[PDB]
Amino acid sequence: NKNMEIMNTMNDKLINKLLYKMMTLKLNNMNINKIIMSKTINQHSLNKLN
Amino acid sequence: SRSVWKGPNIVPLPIREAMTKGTPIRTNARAATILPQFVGLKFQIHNGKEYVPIEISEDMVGHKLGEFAPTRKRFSYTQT
Amino acid sequence: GTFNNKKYLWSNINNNYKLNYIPSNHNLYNNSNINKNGKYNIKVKLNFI
Amino acid sequence: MGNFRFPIKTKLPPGFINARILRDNFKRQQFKENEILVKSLKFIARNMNLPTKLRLEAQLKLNALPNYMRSTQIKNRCVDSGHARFVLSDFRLCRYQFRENALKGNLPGVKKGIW
Amino acid sequence: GNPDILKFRHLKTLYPDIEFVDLEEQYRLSMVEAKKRRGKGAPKKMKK
RNA sequence: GUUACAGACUUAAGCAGUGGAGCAUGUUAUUUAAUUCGAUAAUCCACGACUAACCUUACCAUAUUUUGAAUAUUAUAAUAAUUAUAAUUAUUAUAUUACAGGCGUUACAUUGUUGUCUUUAGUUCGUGCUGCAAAGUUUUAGAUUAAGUUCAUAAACGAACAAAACUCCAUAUAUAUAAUUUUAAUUAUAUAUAAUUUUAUAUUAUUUAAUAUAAAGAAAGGAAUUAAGACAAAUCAUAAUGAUCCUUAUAAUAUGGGUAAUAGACGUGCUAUAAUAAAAUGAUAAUAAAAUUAUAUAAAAUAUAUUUAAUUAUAUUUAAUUAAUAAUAUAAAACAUUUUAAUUUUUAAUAUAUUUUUUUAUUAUAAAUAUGAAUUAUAAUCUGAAAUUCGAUUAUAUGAAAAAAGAAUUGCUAGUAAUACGUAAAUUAGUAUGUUACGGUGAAUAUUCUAACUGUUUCGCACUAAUCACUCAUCACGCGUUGAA
Ligand SMILES: [Mg+2]
Ligand SMILES: [Mg+2]
Ligand SMILES: [Mg+2]
Ligand SMILES: [Mg+2]
Ligand SMILES: [Mg+2]
Ligand SMILES: [Mg+2]
Ligand SMILES: [Mg+2]
Ligand SMILES: [Mg+2]
Ligand SMILES: [Mg+2]
Ligand SMILES: [Mg+2]
Ligand SMILES: [Mg+2]
Ligand SMILES: [Mg+2]
Ligand SMILES: [Mg+2]
Ligand SMILES: [Mg+2]
Ligand SMILES: [Mg+2]
Ligand SMILES: [Mg+2]
Ligand SMILES: [Mg+2]
Ligand SMILES: [Mg+2]
Ligand SMILES: [Mg+2]
Ligand SMILES: [Mg+2]
Ligand SMILES: [Mg+2]
Ligand SMILES: [Mg+2]
Ligand SMILES: [Mg+2]
Ligand SMILES: [Mg+2]
Ligand SMILES: [Mg+2]
Ligand SMILES: [Mg+2]
Ligand SMILES: [Mg+2]
Ligand SMILES: [Mg+2]
Ligand SMILES: [Mg+2]
Ligand SMILES: [Mg+2]
Ligand SMILES: [Mg+2]
Ligand SMILES: [Mg+2]
Repeated sequence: NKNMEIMNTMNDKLINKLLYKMMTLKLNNMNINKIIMSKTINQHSLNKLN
Repeated sequence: SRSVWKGPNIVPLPIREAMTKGTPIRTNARAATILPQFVGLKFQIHNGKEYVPIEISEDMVGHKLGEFAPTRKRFSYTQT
Repeated sequence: GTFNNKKYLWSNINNNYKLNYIPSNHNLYNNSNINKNGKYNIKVKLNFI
Repeated sequence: MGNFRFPIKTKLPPGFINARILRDNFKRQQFKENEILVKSLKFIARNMNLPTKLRLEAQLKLNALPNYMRSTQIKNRCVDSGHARFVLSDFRLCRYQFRENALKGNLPGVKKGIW
Repeated sequence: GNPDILKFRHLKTLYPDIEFVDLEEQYRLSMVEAKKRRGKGAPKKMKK
């Protein structure tokens, strides 16, 4: 079902943004260590996502 | 609804009050089919800009109201 | 350095194209941070033998 | 009213929000909500066998239904951007936006059409 | 899409320990502050 | 507004067209309350837009929203989930400011991307060497290639981004797999191998290179890729961002109207102007490919248009399949019989006969059709809640112009052009004369002269934001200085 596939890839794209947002931390407004991350790659097996 | 079956197009209007007492019906429908139940009722059909006063004769019975309120102005050329 | 690969030039191994337009060995990317002056970006392109 | 644009409080879609997108989404939700009812009304209207008064009433009801109940009103927007021209259904994206995504490798199986 | 998707707001709810930073929001706030400073801030909204 | 060569769909042949007609569509102009905005020399003009009824839309008229789509701050209150009648959290409600929002303005602030030069052959970097040096050599004598492409020669030797090659499609062969009912094995698809073909005899010019001949091979294309720079080329209307402007309005929602207005004009197309060409028909259904079908594809069959029935169009109702299995869908030109006005180049009455779907004789048969399909009238049908502005069919009537088109001009060298040859999908609830794709049948022609435009080159150069360059004098405006008198 291609609708479902489209929905999945949308979800994946949205999660990527969320991950990017998470990646930057703060330490009591002293140090802002910006962890750089690659674009995520989502492996959709029948059983599980990775 | 154009097709003879299913027709004709009907819209809700303040018809009965107009029939009782001559108060014109300001329609913004333009796609309501005229009926035999309103010939001799004053309609004020929308033109996009301004509402257009019309008294529905018996020749109009088949047609739409928007057919009698011409939306565009009559074209001319400024010969310069 | 260089962006041609010489492993494909004289051997049985052939080059392949990712999405049918990027030589496998290449990997291209950009990221566009906003400045005080406005928008800018930073293309990077590595070869990897 | 003041607190919301449309009558019913619907959620915002995730990712790229736009005014037109918002308008479309709400409309789609209302269509989904009132799909069966509309169908039933249509059926009652287009019936040679049923009583005529009932069919007329159904037709009137259909006419009086709002802008957001209409299936025909729905327009497929781009999801990444908010464009509504050359919107491909197989990846709910606009033409340029689709191409951009495709070349990046975002699409699941899309690649350059070499022949 | 799925309207219930994780947002930056939630990333505080789920993981209070980690002091996250939403970069785009922070940038927007900085721009607003700059506008306020140089007399190009938004006019106060009418209520009536 | 220069020199010299070389190049190709540049020109020349050739084939089909445009330019005339009507229609479609885009543009212009003008109109309009609004005719939304952009694209507008090559490098705009079926372009952005793979479908403007409402929506989409951004425009206009009238209505009505004002923390609104977000994030955070500060408070009251209510409901639900979890725990062992209380509490913790999550949300919602009412407010509260900062704001949110802006297809508003500037691609002469930007990003990314794209067009043209360009699949053109250019664009540079090391170490060495030359020059006081900026620089030059490398990056070229001369030739050659499609080509900074190999030769060669050279103070050079290597190396990079381009070129080529690897890539994809298609081809040939091999292996594997398919219990040959998902079969098409004449296939599909993974993995290889294969060629930018090889060899030899001769004939011209200098060991090689072009022609010819021969023997060995399936061996012959297309696609993607379009560098640096430039054009302040296109885009702030995919999207994002700088600056700037709007904040009861330049933000937000509904109802209707507009984007479809029409004097002239300009592109692209479509249909035509009839016999090397149009129409009827063709069921042991002549012959394809590619692609779509859970926001569906709709078979058979019944009914009406229609006395048989077929065809075509609707309705009735869903068989099968979400697919190598069923459906869209018996491909169409082709080929065959029949007909065809202009055409007294035919018909029909007689005879006639070894041309009989026919012949001869004698009588009568006296510039748009039995071309074309614009325009309009009425009736139905389809989609949709809705078809008036403003959609698509079918029927019965209506039957304009147009007699192969002035100067000029467009595409194309082969499975190409051409085709009154059809087929599919993307965009839709609904409408393709457009777009993107598939096969079918399949040619004609050929290089020497000149315009242009790309390369590299000759000579010139007072230009270097580089000819939208630089630059000369009067006249006009002010403030000095020095002459004459
Ligand atoms: Mg729609
Ligand atoms: Mg010619
Ligand atoms: Mg003309
Ligand atoms: Mg013409
Ligand atoms: Mg325009
Ligand atoms: Mg412009
Ligand atoms: Mg065009
Ligand atoms: Mg509207
Ligand atoms: Mg607006
Ligand atoms: Mg702002
Ligand atoms: Mg740019
Ligand atoms: Mg050179
Ligand atoms: Mg040099
Ligand atoms: Mg078989
Ligand atoms: Mg190449
Ligand atoms: Mg370039
Ligand atoms: Mg520019
Ligand atoms: Mg410009
Ligand atoms: Mg801007
Ligand atoms: Mg603009
Ligand atoms: Mg925007
Ligand atoms: Mg407004
Ligand atoms: Mg238009
Ligand atoms: Mg003909
Ligand atoms: Mg046949
Ligand atoms: Mg059938
Ligand atoms: Mg089948
Ligand atoms: Mg005719
Ligand atoms: Mg005539
Ligand atoms: Mg015809
Ligand atoms: Mg063909
Ligand atoms: Mg050359």
